[PDB]
Amino acid sequence: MERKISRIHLVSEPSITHFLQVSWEKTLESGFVITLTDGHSAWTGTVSESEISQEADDMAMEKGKYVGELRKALLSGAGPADVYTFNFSKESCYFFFEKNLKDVSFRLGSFNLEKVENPAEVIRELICYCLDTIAENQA
Amino acid sequence: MERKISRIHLVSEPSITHFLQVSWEKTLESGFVITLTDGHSAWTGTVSESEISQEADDMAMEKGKYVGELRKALLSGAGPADVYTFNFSKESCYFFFEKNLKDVSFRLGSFNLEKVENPAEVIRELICYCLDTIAENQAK
Amino acid sequence: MERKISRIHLVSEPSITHFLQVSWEKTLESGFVITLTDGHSAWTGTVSESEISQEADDMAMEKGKYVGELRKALLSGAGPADVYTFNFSKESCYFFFEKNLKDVSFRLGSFNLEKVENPAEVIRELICYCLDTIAENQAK
Amino acid sequence: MERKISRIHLVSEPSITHFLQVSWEKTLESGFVITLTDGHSAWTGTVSESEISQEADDMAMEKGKYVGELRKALLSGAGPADVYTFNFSKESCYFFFEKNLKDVSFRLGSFNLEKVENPAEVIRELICYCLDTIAENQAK
Amino acid sequence: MEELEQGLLMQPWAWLQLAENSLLAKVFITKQGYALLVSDLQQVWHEQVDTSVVSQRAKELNKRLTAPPAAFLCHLDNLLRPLLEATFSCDCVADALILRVRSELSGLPFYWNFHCMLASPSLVSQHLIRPLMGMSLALQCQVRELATLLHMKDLEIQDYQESGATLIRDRLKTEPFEENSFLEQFMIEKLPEACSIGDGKPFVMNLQDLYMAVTTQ
Amino acid sequence: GSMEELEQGLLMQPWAWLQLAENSLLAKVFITKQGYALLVSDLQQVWHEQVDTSVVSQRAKELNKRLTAPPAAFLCHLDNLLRPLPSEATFSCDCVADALILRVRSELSGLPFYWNFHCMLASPSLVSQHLIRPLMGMSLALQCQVRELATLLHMKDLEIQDYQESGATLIRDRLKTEPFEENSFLEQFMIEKLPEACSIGDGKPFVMNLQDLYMAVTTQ
Amino acid sequence: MEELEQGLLMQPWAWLQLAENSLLAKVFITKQGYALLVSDLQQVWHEQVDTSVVSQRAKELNKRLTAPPAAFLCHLDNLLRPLLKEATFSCDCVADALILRVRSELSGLPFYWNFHCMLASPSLVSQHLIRPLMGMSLALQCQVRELATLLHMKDLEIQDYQESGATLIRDRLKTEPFEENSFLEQFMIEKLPEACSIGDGKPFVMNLQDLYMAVTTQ
Amino acid sequence: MEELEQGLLMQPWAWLQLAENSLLAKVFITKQGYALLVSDLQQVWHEQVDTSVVSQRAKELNKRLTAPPAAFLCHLDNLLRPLLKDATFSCDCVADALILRVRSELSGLPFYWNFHCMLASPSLVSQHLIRPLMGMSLALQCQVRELATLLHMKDLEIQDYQESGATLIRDRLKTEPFEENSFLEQFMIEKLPEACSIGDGKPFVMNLQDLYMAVTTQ
Repeated sequence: MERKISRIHLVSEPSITHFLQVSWEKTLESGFVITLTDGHSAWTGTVSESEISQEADDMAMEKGKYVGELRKALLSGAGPADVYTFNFSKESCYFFFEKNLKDVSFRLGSFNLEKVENPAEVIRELICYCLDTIAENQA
Repeated sequence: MERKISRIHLVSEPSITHFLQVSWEKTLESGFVITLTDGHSAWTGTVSESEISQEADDMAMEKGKYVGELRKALLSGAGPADVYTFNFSKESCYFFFEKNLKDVSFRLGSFNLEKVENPAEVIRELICYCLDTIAENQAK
Repeated sequence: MERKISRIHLVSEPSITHFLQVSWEKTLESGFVITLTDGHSAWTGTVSESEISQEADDMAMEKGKYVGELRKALLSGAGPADVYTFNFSKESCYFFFEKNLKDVSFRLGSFNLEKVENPAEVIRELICYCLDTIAENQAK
Repeated sequence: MERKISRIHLVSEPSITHFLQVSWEKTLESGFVITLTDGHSAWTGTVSESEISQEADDMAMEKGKYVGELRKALLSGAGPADVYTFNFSKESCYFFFEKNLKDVSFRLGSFNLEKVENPAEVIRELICYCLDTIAENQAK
Repeated sequence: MEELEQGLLMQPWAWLQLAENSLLAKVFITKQGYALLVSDLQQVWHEQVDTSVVSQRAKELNKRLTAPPAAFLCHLDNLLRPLLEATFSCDCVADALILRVRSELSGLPFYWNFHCMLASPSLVSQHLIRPLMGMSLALQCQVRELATLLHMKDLEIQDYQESGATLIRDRLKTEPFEENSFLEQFMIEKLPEACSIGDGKPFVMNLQDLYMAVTTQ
Repeated sequence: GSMEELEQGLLMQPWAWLQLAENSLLAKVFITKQGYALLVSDLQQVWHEQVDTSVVSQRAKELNKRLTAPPAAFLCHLDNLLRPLPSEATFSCDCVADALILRVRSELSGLPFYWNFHCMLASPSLVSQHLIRPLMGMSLALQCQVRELATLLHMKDLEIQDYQESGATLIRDRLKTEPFEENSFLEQFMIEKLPEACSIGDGKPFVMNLQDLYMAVTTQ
Repeated sequence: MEELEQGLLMQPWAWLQLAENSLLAKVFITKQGYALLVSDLQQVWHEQVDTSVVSQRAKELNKRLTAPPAAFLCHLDNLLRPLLKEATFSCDCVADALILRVRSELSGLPFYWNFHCMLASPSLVSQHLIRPLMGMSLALQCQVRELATLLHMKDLEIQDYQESGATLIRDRLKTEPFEENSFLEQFMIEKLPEACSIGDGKPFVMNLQDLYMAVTTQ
Repeated sequence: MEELEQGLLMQPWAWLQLAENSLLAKVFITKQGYALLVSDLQQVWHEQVDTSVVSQRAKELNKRLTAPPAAFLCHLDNLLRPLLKDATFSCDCVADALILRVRSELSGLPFYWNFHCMLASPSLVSQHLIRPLMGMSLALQCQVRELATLLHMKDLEIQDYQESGATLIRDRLKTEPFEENSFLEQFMIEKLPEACSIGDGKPFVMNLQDLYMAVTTQ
């Protein structure tokens, strides 16, 4: 089982720097699960392989074009260029991320994030993940 | 400045493995800022070199061996033999640290804490921190 | 060698005026020999420096204050005030010289005296000493 | 009251140095009291003025010459030359002080003493007078 | 004997010092014996006594000596009358406090070893607490009479600065006395210091008249 | 939980007046789910007891057949009781040796509620911590305050004295107060006010006037 | 409890030192409490303790060290053991009681205990202290006795070699006939002065403990 | 007075007879007062006294007479040889006080007296009872040492014979060679059980009390 993490600036709160954890299996596109926290509360959603083939047909690029896309826009492997703006509303739970790469906007991303209950056990799960990780990586 | 952290198990809640950050200046002895959290809420406190050397006398040890204990204990650099147990009461903002091994249950320390107003704020703080590190530990 | 003598009142025979000779080396503290005689018989004893500092420590006075008091008690070098009082049992040798002052009786020392076998010789001795003493003293 | 003391070498005990004290009022011939001591026991005798004139006749010397001879004999005012020797018998009590000079036994002044009751008292007396004396002659 | 206790309560407290430690105590002495009360502010110690033992331990140590006890108690009565002066040392073992007093007394040495037991509770009451409590409440009552007095003068110049229609030089124009705000300002600025035990010195210096007056009360 | 943890607070806890058949003691109490800390007295001797969960469960099941239950619960129950400051309440107390036994009985859903409290004499150290030190401290502080009041009073004095030597007069001829005198105040107070005021009694004139100060001196 | 006292009567005497004052004693430890009997030659002290006071006092020198009772005596007993058969000691005394001062470590940490003894019971100074000693003395008299008779027997033998057999010896190993009274005297003049010398109770322990128990258990 | 204590120490102990018990003791008398130390093998009592009381109590129990001190003391002096002079003796135990009553007849004319005893100070039991006893033990040890070495010396003479021969005379009369250990072990089996006879101190007093006399003045 695989995963990664990083920060982003929501447009709704360019104040609070929210956080993102994306877990998969082998390749990003074997399907994946996503989680977005503010520190206090925590949200999360599912994403099949089916809905990604469908987003790649709904945009009009290859399955492998769109892929590199979320490879960067999301897993903090964006470019120098590549200017992303992310968008969530907790009255929505709907999360959608607006790629941007010139005036102005485009989009790309959009799926149902439902709100976990125990922000807490998450926040701790994450933190342990970074523990064992930072140690494993000074090893 | 300096920072290090650890994962504990307060004995009021063995299910919810809590977490402990210590931040000092040059050497822990200089005095330190400690903070303990569960995920939802966050608790903070100060322990100036004043009360460090103070307690170090109270326990009739070398002001050192003491701090060595606050190194195996409050910097998870614990020797795999000594067993420590922390405790806190949320209704009694006092955090007391018992050094342990072959109960009895000797002792070691204890100071009052508190709750900051933005447990979140802090949380985000440290998340940032460790990001910055493991990152500048995969560049290094 | 040196010497000095004085008259006393044994508190056993307050009518018969007994007499006390004391002879030493340099300072009275360098050890000394003592003599007490009534005219018929004669007693003598030896008190080394060892027991001067010994009794001086026993009382807890300095070696130099104890020597002062023993230069006011056994050398008739007593001021116009202090009321020393000596005590001797001609049966138990133990001559203890006590001080008395202001309703309180204490003491100051105590020694074991022998019984010389020739009181006469000793007497003719002291006497001769006195003779040469007033001859040479009217020679000055 | 008047007095004076000296030492003589008894002929029966040339090792033991005996002692002689003579007391009187004004002139030695006025009549005098004599006391001889060996240290333990004592002897006391009188010599009245009529036995002074008397013996002064028996010999045939003038009362002024004989008087010179006893003021040189029994008062240690002996010229460097004249050699007096004294004799006593604790058996007879007959004490004769004789003068010796040029290989002939001359003689002179005789008298009878007696062993007294309180030799101790006598000795204490002498020692006291000698104390008062030397004291008086350092005060002078 | 019993009177020793009466006079004992009749006496205020004072400060001392012996080999770094510095005790507090009260004492009473007549010719029979004495009554003593020493403490280091955690546990109190106490020894009452007569003639028998003052002569006994007035013996042990000080051998040579021989005297009537009423002389001893008088001696130390002079020593401690004006330490409140030779020297002292303090030993601590068991429930007890041994108090070593060293002094001359006209030449010859002489010193004593107070055998102190752990003070009787009832005593801790009679001497320590009740009296203290009383002092406290009294002081409070002084605070109230002073409150009403202050407000009274406030009434006088509140009749000079309105009803008289006059003004001031404003160099001595004081503030309307608020008891409450005064209580908080004092219990934030002045309280952290005004209630300083330390060694028991700020007590014997500022409150022996109140105490003495309240324990005879 | 280093037990004592209790104690502590206990202090930042203040006294308070009770009532019984033959006596009416004073005390202070501290209750967390661990155990409890207790300090009583009748103005002659001091008593004390700190108890851990275990004994609570035991002794508690002993005295109480009617019910049974968990440790925590019990302790909670006890903190239910203000001290009028008006509800149920049945108290008694009996003294044996020097470890007085305090008998309690109250409702709690028509199943009343009994208890055997176990107080020994309070170690010296403690009767110094809760009792002596804070008291003496009080004395000192109160002295100080009397001082600040002397200075404020003399300030008012200087104001009215620059008012009455320079052109101002009274409207109500009666608000004319007296200059000021500290010595005379202390004396008139020490013959006309001291014999009351300073009255022990039932510890009542204490917990009703000087509590705030006590606590302020026990926390600092 | 009882058993404690029992075991105590078994344990012999040894040497110590603290603040230089050197005391001696006997101690018995099992879970539940200890038996202690100290002495500074010229005064006997004693303290019996059960669990209760172990627990109570033990957390008053250590206002935070909350421990099981029966564990204290485990440690204590353990250090006393290496010493007699890592620490710091002191001793003080006043009035009627001896306060013993145990200021040691456990492991890296500090531990502090105070022994509150009081002048030892008369009957104890009887059972532990004297009766046993008097026994040692009588018995020793027995030993000098039998050694005496045997010395005389060997004497009869050598005097049967040196008169009846009419033979001679090298004269370098020629001993003088044994005179028990001349012995006793010459020894009570030449050797007596310090053979008995108590010292710090040290000459006693090393030398005569074997017998002390050879009589105190009997 | 005081120096009586001195003399007391110098005096040895001995055995007496009574109705309930029978005690040991030592005592010293002058024309000033007395010093006394008794004990029943469990606890020790002691009393020192001057003229005043001698006279007062003396008159009290003796409605009959009226003497001075001196004589009095002197008469108690006439406790003739510990046993057995020819005097009746009675003993009572109450409080920390042993009362000891006595009846005798100076000139076919009855006398009545009684001793008031308290329990003996520890320090005292150390001076008279303990230290000297221990000393006796050590010394006695040394004695056994010199006796062992003498034994082996004799053994070296007779062993200067044995190898170069001679043959002896009354074949049997030769004693076995000396072993120091194989004696102490057959002594602490055969002879030790009774060698340390506490009994009533009556065994102590003789040999052991004399050796004691040897000890105390030291």
